[PDB]
Amino acid sequence: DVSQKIKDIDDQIQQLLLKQRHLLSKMASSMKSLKNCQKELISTQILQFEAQNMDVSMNDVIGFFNEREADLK
Amino acid sequence: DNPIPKSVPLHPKSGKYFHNLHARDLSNIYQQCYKQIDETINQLVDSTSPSTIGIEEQVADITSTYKLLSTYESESNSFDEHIKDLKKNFKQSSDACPQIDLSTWDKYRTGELTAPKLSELYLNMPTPEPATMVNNTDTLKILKVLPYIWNDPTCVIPDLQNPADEDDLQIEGGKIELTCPITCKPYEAPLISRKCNHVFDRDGIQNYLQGYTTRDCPQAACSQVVSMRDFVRDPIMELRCKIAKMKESQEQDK
Amino acid sequence: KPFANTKKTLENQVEELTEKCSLKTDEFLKAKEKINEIFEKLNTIRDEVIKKKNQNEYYR
Ligand SMILES: [Zn+2]
Repeated sequence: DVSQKIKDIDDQIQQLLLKQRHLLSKMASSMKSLKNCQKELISTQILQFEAQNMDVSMNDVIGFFNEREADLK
Repeated sequence: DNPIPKSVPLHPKSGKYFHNLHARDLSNIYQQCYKQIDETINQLVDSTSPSTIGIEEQVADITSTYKLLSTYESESNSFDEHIKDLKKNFKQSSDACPQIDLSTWDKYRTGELTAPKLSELYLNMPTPEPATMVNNTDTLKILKVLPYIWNDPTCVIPDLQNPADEDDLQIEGGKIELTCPITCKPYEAPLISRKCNHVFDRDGIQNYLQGYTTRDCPQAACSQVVSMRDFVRDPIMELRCKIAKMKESQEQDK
Repeated sequence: KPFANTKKTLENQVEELTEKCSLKTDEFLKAKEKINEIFEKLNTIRDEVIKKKNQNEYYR
């Protein structure tokens, strides 16, 4: 009857081989979601860089503006 | 009206922020995805229950995600290329613009002077697909062939330099030998040549080229001058022998 | 001066974008972690196969 254990364990192997194929599908899906986060991160960062670059520029000009006044008098 | 300009050039203090802009590297993750893929065909081949079905389904599923992942990767590689170019173009365009000052600031606001706007240049990138080459990845050939060699480890596979090409293979007649032409014994460490598609067992050419710099290819002394470096490991041939050995093994105990 | 108000609105937007980048970073690192959990589940399953195998190798 020991001829049966070789079949159940041989089937379990098959169920596990299937599960691998399913998880491999999830993995690819997961990758796609990762690429989206990566894309969204770089986008938000470029906006931040712009706004922040405009900010330090504003600081400069304001600094110069206040000079034409504090010296004008 | 228009209190703030449409754009201003790259400020010296923003140099480091601009420099650090890049899309997050995924090379390491893609690598593991492919490795995970590989390890799956191995266990598949090595643990699939007795044939008479081939494995055409399993292979179809795996190749489906493999190509998906590969489609994703190409987009990622393309993404970096575009980011880098767009940035290089921005920096050069930004560097020709006058710095911001009491006079300059009004000009950038009014439009007299115009600086490049990275956010817009970013949104308006090429965006084509695939834009790359149908790389002949070693792991793609195994998938293409696998179903055919499973049901017949000797079936003569004809020329394939562009796998993934949904089309059936021109399976010739007869059958190839799972035995090294320089040992006349079944393989155990198949090696394929790069400049010619001849496969010899490792100890075959290992001793054939042993003591020599560049001897002509053993097979009918095939013109191709060869060396050990020209011999890669043959996954396809190893698959064949692997399968044959499993068939012989399954013929005795089933 | 004539800037005070706009500049204020500008400083805040930069503050908001900064928190946004921080969020997208954690969101991105989170996704990275999700896929690593899948590499992990794939790896363990393979170990099971290797073991169920060795069992039959022994014939039981
Ligand atoms: Zn040759």
